Parts: sequence; C-alpha cells; structure tokens
Amino acid sequence: KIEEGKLVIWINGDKGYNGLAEVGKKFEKDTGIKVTVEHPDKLEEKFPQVAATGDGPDIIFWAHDRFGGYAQSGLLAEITPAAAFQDKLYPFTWDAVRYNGKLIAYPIAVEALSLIYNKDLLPNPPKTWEEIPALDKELKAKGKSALMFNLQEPYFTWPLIAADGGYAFKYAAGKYDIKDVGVDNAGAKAGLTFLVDLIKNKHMNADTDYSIAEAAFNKGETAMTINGPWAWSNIDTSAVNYGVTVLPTFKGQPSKPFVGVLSAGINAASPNKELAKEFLENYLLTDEGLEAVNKDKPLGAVALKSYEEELAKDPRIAATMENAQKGEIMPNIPQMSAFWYAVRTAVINAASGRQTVDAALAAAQTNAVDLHFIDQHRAALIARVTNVEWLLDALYGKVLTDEQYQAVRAEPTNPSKMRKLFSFTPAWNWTCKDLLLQALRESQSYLVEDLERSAAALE
Ligand SMILES: OC[C@H]1O[C@H](O[C@H]2[C@H](O)[C@@H](O)[C@@H](O[C@H]3[C@H](O)[C@@H](O)[C@@H](O)O[C@@H]3CO)O[C@@H]2CO)[C@H](O)[C@@H](O)[C@@H]1O
Repeated sequence: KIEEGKLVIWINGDKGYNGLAEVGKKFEKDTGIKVTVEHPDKLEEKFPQVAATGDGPDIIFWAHDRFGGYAQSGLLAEITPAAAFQDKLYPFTWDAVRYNGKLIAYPIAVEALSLIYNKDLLPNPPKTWEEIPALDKELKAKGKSALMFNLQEPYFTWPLIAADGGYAFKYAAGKYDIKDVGVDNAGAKAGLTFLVDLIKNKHMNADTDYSIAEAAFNKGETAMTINGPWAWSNIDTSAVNYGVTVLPTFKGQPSKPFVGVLSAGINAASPNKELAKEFLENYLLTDEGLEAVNKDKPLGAVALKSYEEELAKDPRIAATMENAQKGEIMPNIPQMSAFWYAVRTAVINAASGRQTVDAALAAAQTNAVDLHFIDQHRAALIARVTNVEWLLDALYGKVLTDEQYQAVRAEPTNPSKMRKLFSFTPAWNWTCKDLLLQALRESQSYLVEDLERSAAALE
C-alpha cells in the first residue's frame, strides 16, 4: 500500500516535522517527487504492525534504541552509504545505528536530557539533587515550585536512577548481557527512593506528564524542568529567560542520562529505497536540510560534522554534550522496548504509592527482557477487539475498579473504549496483563492467534 514514486515519512510529534517538510518540499521542487511528513501517535509501536503488511512509511524517524528490534524483525533495509559519505558523520553515531555489524539507519542528531532553569526565578541552579527540597520550600513561599518534569515516561527519571548505580543491560566482552540487568540494584533503588521522597514531601506530583511540566515551566510557574533540545523552541517563544546546564548530581555522582541518536530507517518493504537513500544522503544530511529541521525544533548535536562545528558554540549544545558524556549511549538490542515498559511501570507505581520502590524495581528486573502480548499489540487490539464489555466483566474486581470501569463504558466507540482501557495498563504488572490476554483468548481466540502468528512471521 506504499505506493511507488512518493515518500512517506514518520517522525515523532515533538520533533521538527514542519522543518522536515520544508526539506521535502524542496526535494519535490528538484526531482518531482512528493514527500509526505506524518507524526502519528505511538508511531514507534505501530511501525512493526504496519510495515509487515506493506504499509507504514518509507522512512521512520526515532531514537536508535528501537532500531535493533526493527532490524531483528527484518523491517529495516540495510543502508549502503559510500565511504565518502560515512566520513561526513562522526564515527560514534554510526556505531549507534549498527546492528549485527550492518548499518540499519542514518544517524541524524545526538540527544541528551539537560537541566533547564528560569534565570529570573533561579539565578544559580542547584548542583545536587539533595538541594532541591530546600529550594522548593523557598519558592513555594513565593507561589512557585522548584522542579517539574515528565514522570510518565521512564526516559526522564532514568538519569537519577542510573546516577548511583542503576543500569539497563551490562556490556561485557563486546555485547550486552541480557541476563545481567541492573534496575533493582541498590543504586537504582536509592535513586527511585529519592524521587518518591520528593513526591511524599510535596515537592513533585506523581501525575506530572510532559505537557503539564512544559506548560508549568513555560508559564513561569516552576523554576526548573528536565528536557531535551527539541523543547528549546517552545521556551524561546515563551517569556522565560532560560539556561541549559548540567543535571544535578546524586549522592555526589553525576546523573547519567541515556543518550539517544535520532535516526532515520528505511522500511524493508518500501519500493522507494533509492529515493529515500537520495533524500536522506543528499537533502537531509546537508547543512541546508539539517538547518531547516533544527530551526523548527532543535536537534541537539547533529551527526553531520560540518554543521555540528557551526552549532557547537551554542552553550545549550555544550551543556547537552556535557550531560551526554556523563550518561551512556542506549543499547539498540531488541530487548530495549521490554526494558522500557518494565521501568515505566516501576516508576509510575512507585511514584503513586501503588508499589514500594523495592517491589516495583524487583518486578521490573524480572520482566525487563520479556515484552508482553498486550504491550506489543496494543494498537491492533484497540482497532480489532469487538466485545469490550466481556473483557470489562473479566477484569472487574481483579484489575478494574468501578471508577475505571465506568470511565471505559462512558466512551462512545469500541476503539475509544479500548483506548481508555489501555490508558490504565502502564500501572498493571505482568499478572494483571496476563488476565487481559486470557480474557481475549476466551472471547476472541482468532484475534489473539492472528496476532501471535504474524509476530512469529518476523521471528
Ligand atoms: O515507556 C514506554 C515506551 O518505551 C520506549 O520508549 C522509549 C524510547 O524508545 C526512547 O527512545 C526514549 O524516548 C525518548 C526519545 O528518545 C526522545 O527523542 C524524546 O522524544 O523523548 C522520548 C521519551 O518520551 O525513551 C522512551 C521511554 O521513556 C518504547 O520505545 C515506547 O514504544 C514505549 O511506549
């Protein structure tokens, strides 16, 4: 369904998709080829479902951590840049898009979280995490708060979890050891325990998400946030005089954010592989194309040597790279998505007091290499489950409360009912998710078996 002779691109909604569209309207202005830029919700979860059916985009943009799983699933075309083009990008970015010795995507830009602070509220940002509670007590007297950031995505809390010793998968003897997971060790527990103590002492709210924290910082209600380069654009538009600096230390050790390399992969099922090769090598990864995107939403430290040189003088980019050097490059192994789902649940349940830090991380450690059926097939289940009330009755009193049950029933359509149902699942642990799978098996076995079958077809 990917029609030949055009280019469809998926990029995340927080990136500069209008800047990328400008690169595509010039590509169309030169070669006659139309390119459409799209930013669907959960594109990175849907791509494995739509690529295998000959749909989805020609080019998918995401951070490199998802790409090893796509490559293992046969969903990405091997990219064959010349040795002369490879020299235009830094070698460590090519390493991030290398899976089994082969290049599976084009590196675009290096991303790391930084501490972003309001210089009018906070001329001297805290050097340590341990200072933040006293800061917040001082700024609550003025009607403000110290810090707000997204607690719903584990990416934003990971720098604190890794500071004192948490890690994802240990790199040993040239490869990531998936039997050596570090999310429930003492250092991980110490970091998450500090986060929980911030919530307990009313220095943070467990409900804070991306838009709440962005709105709070950009309206001058909070003195700091934690975010990446893509967010700077909306702060420039605000009236906030902001700085970008090193993340606070924790127990005297740097916060260790996971470093992402924004990357562009080519659908293995695309009949436009060489039109995507030419758009990526000759129109995006130029100084002109990267500036069209970076001027929409900043990219961070771009992988193209010639343009990075120009932008490296930005103190915001210098701070991004200081944080990046204290952190670690994300693995790209297929187990990363299961790892992220496991840590999302642990962080959300610890923050809300539904689990202790110890229990939440112990559960995450056990599940870090196994991707659950309903997480893998969320979008297809929303679209294709037909008897929602039967699932609701099977979950009532085990996994669904009456307040949750009523919220789902109040939704008008089956996809919107399932959407609402799935909005509760980040807090469910493995056995709760198993209950939904067993209910689906009893009422719609053909659907489960269909999804299982197509997943195995990728191996
Ligand atoms: O929490 C569930 C979530 O886990 C996985 O998402 C992770 C991304 O794979 C990972 O790249 C990182 O995402 C951040 C991007 O790197 C960055 O460009 C920017 O957009 O912020 C993103 C975080 O919001 O971290 C997330 C985990 O937080 C998995 O791929 C998702 O499908 C899954 O929903």
